[PDB]
Amino acid sequence: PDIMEFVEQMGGYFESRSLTRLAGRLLGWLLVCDPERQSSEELATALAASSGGISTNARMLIQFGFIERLAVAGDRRTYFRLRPNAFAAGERERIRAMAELQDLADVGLRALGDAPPQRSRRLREMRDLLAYMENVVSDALGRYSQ
Amino acid sequence: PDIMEFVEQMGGYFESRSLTRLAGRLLGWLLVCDPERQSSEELATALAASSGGISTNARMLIQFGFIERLAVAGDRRTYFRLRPNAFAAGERERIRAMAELQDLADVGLRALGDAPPQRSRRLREMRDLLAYMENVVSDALGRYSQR
Amino acid sequence: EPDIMEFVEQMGGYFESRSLTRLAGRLLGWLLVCDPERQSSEELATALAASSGGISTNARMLIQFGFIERLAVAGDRRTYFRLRPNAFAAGERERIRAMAELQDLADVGLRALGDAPPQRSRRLREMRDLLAYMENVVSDALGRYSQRT
Amino acid sequence: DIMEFVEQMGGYFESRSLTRLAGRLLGWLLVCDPERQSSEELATALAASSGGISTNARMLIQFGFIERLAVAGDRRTYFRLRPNAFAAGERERIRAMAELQDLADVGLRALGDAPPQRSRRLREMRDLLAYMENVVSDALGRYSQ
Ligand SMILES: CCCCCCCCCCCCCCCCCC(=O)OC(CO)CO
Ligand SMILES: CCCCCCCCCCCCCCCCCC(=O)OC(CO)CO
Repeated sequence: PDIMEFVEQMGGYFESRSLTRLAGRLLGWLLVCDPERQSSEELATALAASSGGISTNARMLIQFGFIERLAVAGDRRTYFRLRPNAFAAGERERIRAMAELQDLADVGLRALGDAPPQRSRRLREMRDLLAYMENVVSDALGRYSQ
Repeated sequence: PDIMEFVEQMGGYFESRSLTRLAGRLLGWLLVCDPERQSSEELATALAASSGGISTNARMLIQFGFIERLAVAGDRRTYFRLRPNAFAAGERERIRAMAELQDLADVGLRALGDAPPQRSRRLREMRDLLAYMENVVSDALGRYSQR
Repeated sequence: EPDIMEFVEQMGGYFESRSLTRLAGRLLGWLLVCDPERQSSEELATALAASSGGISTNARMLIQFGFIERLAVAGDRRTYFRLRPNAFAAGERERIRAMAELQDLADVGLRALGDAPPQRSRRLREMRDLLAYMENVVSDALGRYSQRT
Repeated sequence: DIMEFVEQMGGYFESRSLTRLAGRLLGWLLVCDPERQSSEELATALAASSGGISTNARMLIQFGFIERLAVAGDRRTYFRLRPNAFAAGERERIRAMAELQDLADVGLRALGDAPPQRSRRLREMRDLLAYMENVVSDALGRYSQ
């Protein structure tokens, strides 16, 4: 109903950014479903998706910091749940991603080591902005949790 | 050769994150190329890419805020170039993306309006964090641009 | 009392009067009042007496402006469009970007006039300064709006 | 490199679904010397047609950026960027928003019989436009001071 329209739009949000529709719909579903935890089979049914589709997109959302795998006592099935404060956890992963990109800027700067310094301006700006934003976000998340 | 390695690593960075390899390579190239502006054909031939591949991924990088389409005087070719302060521009786009997600959180909250408040906790957390971070990042970019 | 097609027509006129396409205005108007909110490409072409090409190109424009979104369903291979949540706020966010891009262009112009008398660059400086100020104003305002009004 | 900035302004316009010529014309009037330019001077500068200059100048006047003027002892039509042109452009945007908000009101009346949920989009539109009109008007007043 209105719920599946929300899930649909989460799919579009992802799709419009070159990410998978299914990952978006999965994130969406995990934001509104009841109970919060969902088995692999429940997700496949809910989303009209293959088990392979569920597995690969769940893996991606775990990588990005939004959801987690969990086990339920007495049950052998695989479960997933949106993490507590999931979008904060997402931002923590983005800090790590920014540091990774910083390291790549170094690679580029070394590669341009022989070239005029002006040519390296773009990479220096990238590295400097990333270093700045990592601190901004880390500090901000610290305060938020308080 | 060392430049090419950087470009490939940028491809890998994008690809590890469910984005296209070519978008990453294209961003990498626009970070290091000389001159900074590059024609569609220059990009395709530098990156071993089709025209369709260049067009699709250039458009994505424009969406993401990193590069711009460029018109060149007396020249009919399409050009692209890294935006000024490109990663700041990318962060501005992130603020906009966060605002879009916050709008969606509100849609979700309305959809759950008849359900117990507990069921909406996840969406409230999402909404609140996004609103907070949008403001934090906007303020920070303002302070930074004054450097 | 007005009806929906009078509104749609007037939205078309609003767009055309500003050198935008009439069909883009009518399409935006339709997506503001249609039920259901989501519409297929075919449904839009039918309702507006338009070609599939017209719907496609004008839908693309409204997406770029930030007002509408493309949707798709795995089982379905029709293209759907829908007005975005908080569409005009989203539109205003795109305007913030547009002003930033114009500010960057003003910088290009200022550099090109580097060897001219500074009086000649007054117009560009005014452009740059107004845009910087309005970007901040609008950004702050949309942040505050999201809280609610 | 002046023609480079001009060409780039043409691009900005064409990207937002306006004419390349209107963008080039605005660009030219931002950097030209003297600030005032005759119709023929504009056509020559931009390698443009007189009809193109006329049409696009009218649009830039409508948008608030430039003005048509007369020069004593001269028969020619002249144009010039307005003082604080982008503030003037913003003033015109406020007026455009008010017009658009009036249309939202038409839409709301047209849906008066329907369930109120169906009018949510139009209510959001109206609310945002009003809010922004107030914000921008306030901001422009403060800026001029
Ligand atoms: C090993 C580390 C793992 C970390 C977790 C994997 C990634 C988490 C999500 C990544 C999002 C993908 C962004 C793609 C564009 C890169 C832009 C960028 O990051 O910086 C710009 C952001 O706006 C600065 O301007
Ligand atoms: C008769 C009353 C006269 C008033 C003066 C008329 C002059 C109109 C100039 C301004 C409007 C330009 C056209 C835009 C129509 C869509 C709104 C917009 O541009 O797009 C969104 C894009 O993201 C921003 O919200």
